[PDB]
This record gives sequence, structure tokens and C-alpha cells, in this order.
Amino acid sequence: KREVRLMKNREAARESRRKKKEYVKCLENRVAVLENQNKTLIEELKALKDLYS
Amino acid sequence: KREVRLMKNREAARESRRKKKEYVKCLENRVAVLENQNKTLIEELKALKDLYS
Amino acid sequence: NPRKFSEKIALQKQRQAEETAAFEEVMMDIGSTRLQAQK
Amino acid sequence: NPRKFSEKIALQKQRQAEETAAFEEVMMDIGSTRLQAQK
DNA sequence: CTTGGCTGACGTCAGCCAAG
DNA sequence: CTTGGCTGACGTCAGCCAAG
Ligand SMILES: [Zn+2]
Repeated sequence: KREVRLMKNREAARESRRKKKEYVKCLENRVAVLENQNKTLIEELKALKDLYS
Repeated sequence: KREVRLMKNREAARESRRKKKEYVKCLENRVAVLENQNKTLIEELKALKDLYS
Repeated sequence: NPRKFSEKIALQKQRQAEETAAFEEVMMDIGSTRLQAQK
Repeated sequence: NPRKFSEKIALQKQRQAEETAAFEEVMMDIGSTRLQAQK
């Protein structure tokens, strides 16, 4: 039963790596989104501040 | 010379893991910063929009 | 933070959907802003 | 993107410093905004 | 064109923390 | 308190891409 006890661990490592890389790609995606949102908000703030001049 | 050829690889794996985890912590930190910046910008936009009413 | 990556991805996607919702709602009202600002 | 993590961390920290610089500069001028807005 | 730095994948071992 | 899911660390092997 130890052979299957190592087989299930071997299989679990694969899915753990998959979820790891997927999670990192998710983080980077979220960073890019937040960067674009930040740039847009800052530009709109500059526009509304120039609106008073 | 193959023994040292594996030793330097063993040592390099450690620093590679260190840089990996450090890089992920950097990403998460950047996400938190971008979240706070987004919330602040959005609140200021709401305030300036209410300024016209 | 939760160990299992499913929960981390769930948190990041939920937070991202919420912040994108509030951001989209906020950006919807700049036209009426610049229209009412000139009158 | 560059493979070596030193370059990835360098990019993230440089971009973060730049966006934080522009953000800080933008937030410096809300007082005069609300002062000149009332007059 | 050919070493070497460096990094993805794999497999194994501890080890955690909740589900049983 | 005790399995099992799941995930950090390690070590090894290919393999890349630029530095030699
Ligand atoms: Zn790993």
C-alpha cells in the first residue's frame, strides 16, 4: 500500500504545480488590470483638475 | 568534477527558490499597494463629482 | 492567508471583480459630469 | 518577460515607484482644487 | 559553436490543518 | 486524537539564452 501511497503523492504534486503557476498568472493579470485602472483614474483626475482652470 | 558539477546546481536551486518566493511576495505587495491607490482615487473621484451637485 | 491555491485564486478574482465593478460604475458618470460642469 | 527573477523584481519595483510617484504628485493638489472650486 | 548561470518540471519527504 | 489533502523545501535532470 506504500506504492500507491507514493503514487497519489506524485499525482498530487502535478496538480499543485498547475495551481501554483495558474495562481501566479492570475496575480500578474490582476497587476496589469490594476495598472490600467490606475492610469485611467489618474488621467481623469488630471482632466477634472484642469476643468477648474 | 561531476560531483562539484552537481554541488553548484544544488546551491543554485536554493537561491532560485529564494528569489522565487521573494518575487511572489513582491507581486502581492504590489497588488495591495495598487488596491489602496485604486480605492483612494475612486473615493476622490466620487468627492469631486459630488462637488458639482 | 489560506494555503490552498483555489482559495487564493478565488480571493483575487472576487476582489478583482468587485474593484472592477466599482471602477466601471464610477467611470459611467463623466459625461454628465462635464455636461453639468459647463452650465 | 525576462527569465531571471532579479529582472522581474526590478521591473515591478521600478514600475511601482513610477506609478507611486505620479499618484503622489496627483494627490498633492486637491486642497487648492477645493479652494479654487468654491470661489 | 560551446560553458555556465539560471530556471522550469519531476519526484520524495516532512508537515499542516481541517475532515473524518 | 488520527488519515488524508495539500503544500512548502530539497535534490536531480533537461534545457534556455546570453556570456565567454
Ligand atoms: Zn517549485
